[PDB]
Parts: sequence; structure tokens; C-alpha cells
Amino acid sequence: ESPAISSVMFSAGVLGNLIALALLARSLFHVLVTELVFTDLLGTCLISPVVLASYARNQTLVALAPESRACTYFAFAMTFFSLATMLMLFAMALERYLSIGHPYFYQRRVSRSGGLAVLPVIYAVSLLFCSLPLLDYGQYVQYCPGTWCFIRHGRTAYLQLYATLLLLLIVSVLACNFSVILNLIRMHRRSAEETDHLILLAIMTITFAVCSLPFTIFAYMNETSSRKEKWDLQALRFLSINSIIDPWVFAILRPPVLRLMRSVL
Amino acid sequence: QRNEEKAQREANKKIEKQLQKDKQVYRATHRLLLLGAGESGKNTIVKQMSGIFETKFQVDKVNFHMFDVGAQRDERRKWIQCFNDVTAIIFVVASSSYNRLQAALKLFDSIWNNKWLRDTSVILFLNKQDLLAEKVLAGKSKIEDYFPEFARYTTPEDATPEPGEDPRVTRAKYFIRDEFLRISTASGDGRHYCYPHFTCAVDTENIRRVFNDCRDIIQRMHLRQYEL
Amino acid sequence: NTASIAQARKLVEQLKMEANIDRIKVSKAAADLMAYCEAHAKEDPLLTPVPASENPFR
Amino acid sequence: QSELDQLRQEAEQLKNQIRDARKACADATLSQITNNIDPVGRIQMRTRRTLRGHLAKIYAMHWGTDSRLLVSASQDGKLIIWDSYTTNKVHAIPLRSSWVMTCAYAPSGNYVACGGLDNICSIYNLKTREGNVRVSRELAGHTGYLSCCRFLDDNQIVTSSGDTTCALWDIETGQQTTTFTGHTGDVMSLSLAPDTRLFVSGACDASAKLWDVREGMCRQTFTGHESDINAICFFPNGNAFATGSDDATCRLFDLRADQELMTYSHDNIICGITSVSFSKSGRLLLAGYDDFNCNVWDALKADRAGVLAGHDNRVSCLGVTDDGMAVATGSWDSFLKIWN
Amino acid sequence: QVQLQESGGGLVQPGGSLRLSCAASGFTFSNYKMNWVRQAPGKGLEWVSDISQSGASISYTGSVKGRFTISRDNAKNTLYLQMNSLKPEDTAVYYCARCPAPFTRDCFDVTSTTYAYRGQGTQVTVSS
Ligand SMILES: O=C(O)COc1cccc(CN(Cc2ccc(-n3cccn3)cc2)S(=O)(=O)c2cccnc2)c1
Repeated sequence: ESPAISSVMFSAGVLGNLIALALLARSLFHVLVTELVFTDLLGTCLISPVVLASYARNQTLVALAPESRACTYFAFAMTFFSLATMLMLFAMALERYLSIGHPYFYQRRVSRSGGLAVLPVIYAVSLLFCSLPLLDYGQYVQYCPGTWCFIRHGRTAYLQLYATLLLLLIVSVLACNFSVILNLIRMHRRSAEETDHLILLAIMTITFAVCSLPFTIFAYMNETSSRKEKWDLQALRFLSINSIIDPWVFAILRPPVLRLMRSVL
Repeated sequence: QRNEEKAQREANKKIEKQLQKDKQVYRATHRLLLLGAGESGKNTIVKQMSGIFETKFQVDKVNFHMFDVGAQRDERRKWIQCFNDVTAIIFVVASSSYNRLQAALKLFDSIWNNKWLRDTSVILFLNKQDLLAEKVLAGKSKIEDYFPEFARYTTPEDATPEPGEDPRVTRAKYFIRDEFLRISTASGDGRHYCYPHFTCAVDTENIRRVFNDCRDIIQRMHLRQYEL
Repeated sequence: NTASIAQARKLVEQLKMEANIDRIKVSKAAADLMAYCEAHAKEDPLLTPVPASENPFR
Repeated sequence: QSELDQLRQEAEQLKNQIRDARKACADATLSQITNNIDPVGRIQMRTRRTLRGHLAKIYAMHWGTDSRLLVSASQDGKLIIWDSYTTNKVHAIPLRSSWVMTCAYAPSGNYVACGGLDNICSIYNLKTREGNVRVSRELAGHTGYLSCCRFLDDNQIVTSSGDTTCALWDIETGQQTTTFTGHTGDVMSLSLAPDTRLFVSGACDASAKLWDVREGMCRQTFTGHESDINAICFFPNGNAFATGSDDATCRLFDLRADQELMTYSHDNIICGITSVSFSKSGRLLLAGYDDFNCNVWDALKADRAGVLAGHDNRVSCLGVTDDGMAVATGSWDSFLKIWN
Repeated sequence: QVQLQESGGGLVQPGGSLRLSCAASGFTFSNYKMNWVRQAPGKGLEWVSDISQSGASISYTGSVKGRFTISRDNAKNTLYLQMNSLKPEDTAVYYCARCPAPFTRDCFDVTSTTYAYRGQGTQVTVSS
């Protein structure tokens, strides 16, 4: 049990987020991507030290080394950052869909000033829906790797509601992205750069549907089935990989950079 | 002492409360610059759709204000800079009456390549198609008498014409459209697009054309925000 | 060219009316400008920055 | 037919005579007797204030004679009167036409003028009897767009128009008292002298003219530039003035020498000048440009000694305060800045 | 002063050849794009030909394309228009116009009947 996979992907993720923040911290979309990379970096830097702590403070002997309320906070912040990133992605997809799908309506009703308020309402909803179990409405348990905790399968009805909320957000993001792709194809047919945007959105949608559905796929099964095949770990690793991929393809692979990479060839 | 300053602050607060209501109205309207070539039927097109005249119309609950300069001189390199933030310049060209077609081409070339109008888009209305058809069938005046490259010009493949017109009228119309699209296509210096259309006096669906072209303009405007 | 003859007469009239004027030498005019710029050299808050105590835009 | 060529030959003979007279009166260059005075060093102006509230590009701006209040005209249709010390908006007047191109503040602080593509100059009263700000007058009678206007007092106003003529109006009556003709292009700017006797006007014919207000005739013509003239401003003492044009060059002309004295240009400057102004002493010459910046020139040494770079779009207007304490600049990015 | 003086006009039998010249003074000739325009008896000003700052970009109108050829010599600040195979419909007053601003690629008002950067024009008459 060595950090051959965990620490390396954590380092890659924080390095990509810092690279993105370098070219970013110097429009509404601009406000949204700042907040997205901010919450991504916050979540990863506040979670990963806790999962690294159970590598030197225990030789696969005692999963709860620091205290009795450690992995509880781990699972809480895990669900919190997951819902936060998913709601941020939903907000960005809805903004883009409105921007390309309904231009006139977007031209008036939507302004950059109201963009800072998105983080405050999403954090509020996520704190509510993730401290919900802390008020005895749910309960956390530890898993086969031992270095993390999450919601228990059965004995309550919280994991199914969490998974269905995640699935609703995912299908909404996918619907918005497919509608924007359809509109871009339509505007390319009616007529360079629309092909660039099509390629970017295809990449983003594929990496979002690959790295975020397995959680819902595995959360609707028995706990005995997953641990036998060790799927519960990959279910969350894929969400973390999605949180890594988001800022990279949002800020570093912008249409200018894709145009440069295509001109080089 | 401080009462005067707080009265000033209250006056400023009321001024800003009014400026917000004015800002919400300034963003809902779309300004267009109707800049015809003269003797081109732009008066009939504003019939359809003293220093400057203004016409308001509404399509799908979207408001458009179209401005036509009136009592100005024929030198226009100084007052045209006022219209660099307008969403579209509607350029009307008398396709049949002309050398006014070369004058229109030179005016479009000056607008397209201007330093301040380099990110403004042009909706090109080639008016007077009925007279053009009747003059191409009647053979009274040829474009080869003013555009020697009209011969050897083959009509392109796409854009099937309506059945009632002679194919030579199609050739003339598309030759003029290509004369404008060569200028539109070639410079590449600034961002903006041209939308050529065929109109007439009997036509009645020009407001929806302007609506769709401005929708496309605003879509491409929003699209740029994502890159860089 | 019946509208041009009157315009040309007006132009030549203005030319010969503005040709008979007084002209001092460039040396004295430049000296007057230099003397004016030297007399008010201390009365220019932009030419010499005023401290933050008398600057109302501080 | 032939008499027209006779008149043209007479005109060219007079032009040659005037040019030879000018060359006779030119004995020593300004850049020669100024080679000893010490340079101003370097000017470092910083953005003290930034006034926000305009929706579109700002074309005009004008300080008040109390050196505190400011006016600005935007192409959204707003005439905003700011207090610059506290950054508070004192007034916000909505205009009938959105295409305003000029604005002026009366030397008494009671009226404000504005005009534009509607060929009309509207005068607004700022001190009505416990009421709103309303159109006091509407001076009509010009044929082209109104490009500049300046108050002589609360009753007289001089306006430049795009129909190649200037006009002096009596506001009370409402009709033109005097008309100044002679330009062959759009008159772009005008500048009042320290005294209210004379004023200079620049046009698109690459020439400037000096007009007497009381008589109504043109005194002198200056033809140093080679493109359209956009800006004009009097030297603080009224014996000289400075112009800027599209040929990317500012120039200094003298009234009594009747010729140009200095040329402010640089190799990497290939954009036109939109506005020029003089400081209180007359030693510095500020000029706004199309490349989004403002340059400060040593009016006597002709070397540039400072830059003003805070605007994101073309600098449209620029004005130094009557006490010489601040420089307001307005740009097409819809922001007014104060530099000190 | 910006001065443009044209020369070379005259009466020529149909089919002959002419060469109009345009001497410029008061501006940097090599920074402006130059134009030849003309006015026919009883008509308005129309654009004939134009050439850019260097001489690489050249354009003619449909009526003269193939017959006329425009050139500029920057060494002596001169513009030339060589007219070949003239016809009776070429009789007009020819003007040498300068583009209003330097370094630009667009010239707005060269045919405005009041343009200030034009010349006085030479009468080119084609008859027998
Ligand atoms: O010991 C072992 O093998 C088991 O360790 C485990 C067990 C379960 C799940 C994980 C994944 N991680 C936890 C995590 C999840 C989501 C976010 N986040 C989401 C949005 C914003 N932030 C941040 C951190 S992670 O490895 O630390 C990581 C991966 C990639 C990038 N940053 C950190 C690891």
C-alpha cells in the first residue's frame, strides 16, 4: 500500500490548477472559471493531506490514527467539494447554453456583476445538503482501503438521494453541452473557430461523462458487490480525475491554444 | 456642514438608481445604421421595416432602432466614427441602377477596411431585383459595358434560384454578390462578417432577415468571450 | 463656370486682404513665449508636483 | 473661362508673396534659442480618480471655472455633471438625441450646451426654480453635424459645424448673430482666446483660421499640417496656439509671427491626435492619441517627457483644469480619469 | 499647403495615347495612397484608378481596365496615368486625389465635389 497513484495524481492536479491560476488571476465566463479553479484547489488542498496522513501514522494497521472524528470530516468535505464542483459545472454549462442557445434573452437578463453570487449560493446549498447527515439524517462508515470514509449503503435513504442529485446534475450538464454543440453545428452549416469550439466541447463532454458517471453507476448497487471487486475506490477516484481535468481544458486548452496546436501540426 | 455632503450623497444615490433603470433599457435595444448608396430604394425599405432620422421596429419582442443620416454632407469620414458600436450597418445597393455600382463597391471597401469600423458587421441588401431582371431580359444595358469580367463568369452551383427568373438574371445577381464578397473576403485584418441578401420593393420579410442576421452576429460576439 | 468666378474673386480678395498684415520676427515671438513660460514656472502644479497636503485629489 | 484662370494666377501670385514674406520674417528657429534652457525632467502623473457611470463612449468633456465640477457627454444619450473631489454625480441629463459629439459648461456654472448629429445646439438651465434640468433653448440653423461649441457668456455661444461654417448665436433671441465662412472642410474644433475677442478654428482642409468675434472676418490662415485637424488650443497668453492632426504630428503656430514654430512628432507615432491642451504655465503640452495613450511634450524643447496610459480604448477628450491642478481624460472605453 | 498639380492634358484623336502627370507638394508622398478620378461633361465625379503607398496594390475601374496604367515615382513625388487606346467616351476633366489619412487602407471622400486634397484637373478631349 504505497501512494503510487494517489500522491502523483494529487500533485498533477494541484500543478495544473496552479498553472491555470497563473494565466487567470492577472467577463462572466471569466468570473466562473476563476471560481471553479478556486473551489477545485481549495477542495484538493484541504482533502489530500488527510488521506496522506494515514500512510506514516499507520502501517495498514489502524485506519483511524488521529482521532475518532477525522474520517467523518473527511467524508463530509468529500461530499461538499463533490457537490460544489458539480454545481459549478452545471452553472457554467447553463451559462454557455444560454449564451449560444438564446442570445437575445442572454444579452439583457444576464450581466457580469451578478456572477460573483454563484459561489455563495452553491456553497450554501452544498453546506446544507452535506451537513444534512451530520444532523443524524445520515451516517458515515469506513471502506476497504481504510484511508477514507463515505456514506453507508443501506440503513438509511441518503446515498440514493445523493446519487440521484449527482445524476440530475450530470444529465443537465450533458443536455446543455449537446444543445450547444447542436447550435454550433447549425451555425457552421448556415455560414475556422466554430470547429475549434466543437472539438473543445466534445473533449470536455467526453471527459465529463467518463469521469463522473461511474459514481452513480456504483452507488446504485449492493455494498458487498463493490468491495469484492474494489470499485468503490475507483468511483471516487474518477470524480477526483474529473476535478483535475476541468481547469486544464477550461483555461489551458482555450480556442487560441487549440488553434496554435492545429497550426503547428 | 456634513448635511450638505450627505444631501450630495443622497442625490448621487437617486442619480444611480435612475441610471440603473436607464442601463437596463440601453441593453435591451439594438441600434442599426441604415447607410444606403442613394437612389437605391432605402426610403422604400424604411417604409417596409432633421440631422438624422430614426425608425423603431420590433421582432419577437426584440426592439431595433435604425438610424438614417439626413441633412449631412457627402463627406462622411468624420461622422461615421459615431457608429462603431452599432451592431450592424445595413448597406443598401441599387443592383439595377448604375456608374453607381462601382461607387457602392468603393464605399463598401472604405467601410470594411476602416480602422474603427473593423469589428462592425454589414448586412448587404441588393435592392432593385425586378428592374435588374427586366433590364437583363430587355438587354438595354449590359454589365459587360461597365464590368468587362462579367463575361467568362460562370454561375456557382449552390443557391438555387426561384423558377420565374431567367438564368442570366441569376448570373448577374451572383456576379454582383461575388463583386461584394471579394472585398468582404480579402482583407482579413479585423473581425466582422458580411451577410448578403436579395431584396425588392414588393418584399415583406426583411425584418426577419435582419433579426436572424443580428442573432448570428450576437452569437459570434458571445462566442469570442470563451477564447483568450 | 459662373458660380466659380465669384468664389475665386472671394478667395483672391481674402488672400490680398490677409497678405497686408504685420509680422514680427520669429526670434522675438519665441523670446516672448520663453519669458512667459519662465515667469509662471512655479505657478504650474503639473510642472512641479505639489505635496499631498495641498493636493485636493489625494 | 479665361478670367477664372486669371483669378487663379492672381491667387497663386499672392500665395507666393505671402510665403516669401513668411520666409523673410523667419530668422532663427525656436529650437535654437531654446537649446540652453533646462529640460523639465520627467513628468509622472498618476490616476487619482476614475469616474464611472457612462454606458457608451464619451465624446466630450469640459471643466468648470470653479475648477471642481466636470461635464461629460456619452453616446448612450447622457450628459453627466460630476463633482470630481468626492466623485459624486451632481446631475444626469437625458438628451433627445443619442449622437452628441460636443458639450460645454458655461463660465458661470448656470448653463450647459450640447450638440451632435442632429445639427442642433441645446442649452440646459442648471439652476431652475426648485425644479428639474430642462432644455432652456434649442439653437437650430446649421446644415451639418455640430462638432464643437463654447460659451462666451451666459448669452452668447460660438459653435463649429460639419457644414464648413462657424456661428455666433445670441441665446436669448435664438438666431445667429454672426456667421464665419471660409473653411472648405468640416470644422472639427474651436478654441477661445484668453480674451473673448478672437478664436481659432481647425477644419478637415488641413488649415486653421483666426476669426474676430466682434467684426466677423477672418484675420489669418495657417497651413502647416498635411491632413485633417482634430484638435486646437490657445497658448495661455493668447499669442500662440497648438493643433493636432491625422498626420500624427502636433504643431505650434504664432499669431504675430504668422507661421509655425515647433513640430512635435516621433517615429513610432503613426496615429492621429484627438485632443491637445496646455498646462497653466504653458510649458507642457498634453496630447491624446488613437493608440489609447496620452503624451506630454515639452512645448519649448519639443522633447516628450511623460506618458499617460490608463485607458483601454481611444482617448477621445482631454482637458486641464483652470487652476492647473488636474488633467481629466475621457476615452471610448466609457471611463473618465483624473491625473495629477 | 497640400498642393497637387496635374499636367499632360490635351486633345487627342480617338485611339491615341496620353500620359498625365501629377506633382505633389506639402506632404510625404510615400505615406499616402493616390487616386485618379474624373468628371465627364454633365456628370459627377467618378473614381478611375488608384495605387497604394509602394505600388504593389493597384486597382482600375471596369471601363479603363486593360487600357490605362497608373504608376508612382516616390523619388520625385510624382504620379502618372498612361492612357492608351482612348475613345470619345473618355473625354473628361481628370483630377489627382490624395487619400485623406496616411498609412490607412481606405479612402472615403475622394469624389465628394468639395474634397480638399484634390487637384485642379486637366481637360482630356477625344474627338476628330
Ligand atoms: O489511499 C488511497 O489510495 C485512497 O485515497 C483516496 C480515496 C478516495 C478518493 C480519493 C481521491 N482524492 C480525494 C479528493 C476527491 C475529490 C477532490 N475534489 C473534488 C473537487 C475538488 N477537489 C479532492 C480530493 S485524492 O487522491 O486525494 C485527489 C485526486 C485528484 C486530485 N486531487 C486529489 C483518494
